[PDB]
Amino acid sequence: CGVPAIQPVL
Amino acid sequence: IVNGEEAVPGSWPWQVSLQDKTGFHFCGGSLINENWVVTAAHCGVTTSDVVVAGEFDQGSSSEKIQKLKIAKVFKNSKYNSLTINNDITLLKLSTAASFSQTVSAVCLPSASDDFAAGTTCVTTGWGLTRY
Amino acid sequence: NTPDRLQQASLPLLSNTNCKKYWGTKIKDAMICAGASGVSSCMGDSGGPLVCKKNGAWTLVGIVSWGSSTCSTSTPGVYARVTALVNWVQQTLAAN
Repeated sequence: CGVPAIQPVL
Repeated sequence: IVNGEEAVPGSWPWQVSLQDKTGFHFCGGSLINENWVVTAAHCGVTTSDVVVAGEFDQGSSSEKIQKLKIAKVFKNSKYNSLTINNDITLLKLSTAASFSQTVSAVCLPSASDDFAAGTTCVTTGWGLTRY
Repeated sequence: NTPDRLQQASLPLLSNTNCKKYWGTKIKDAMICAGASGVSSCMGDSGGPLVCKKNGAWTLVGIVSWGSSTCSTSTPGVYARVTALVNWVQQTLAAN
């Protein structure tokens, strides 16, 4: 869990 | 979200959209596994509502989204609608979501998990961008 | 006033003590506040997440619950404190 395949950009 | 910014499509794979029968988005949700969604008790979700996963742009018709039926609604018995305390509802899905690059689960903390004041976190959704 | 595309926003967690300056007695043990930083959750955001990165993974710390009737970016948003409810979530998943 909690590890996106597409990385969020903040 | 007021003053937010548009996210990278599919970068918040657990974020779901609660929509009524008419296609109206009314609340957000988060996948915790393939068969369960956590949301707010006050959203007043029924079994006639739909869970929508893998969505980015609610305007587009070319995205490969998953429209998931709701099997059961589990409102926390501790939920006090008067005080809005313990505002949590579990949604058990009729068909399991299919995990992909754009649909996956968020992690749950332990009861002893500590999140200190001042910690920068992130919130997401399709709520009003302006009141 | 509703976005077609998914929005995001970075925000800081507050202490229940400090959030009581804004909401007073409305803040209970099972609540956690965040924001009051120039951003705000708003109508339609409810049920969604408040995640904090830890040991490399995104963790559900809160659930968009309630806040300012005008989505004022200078007043803290209230979220369901997941740590206080995780045991019930676990009892429910186990049993069903």
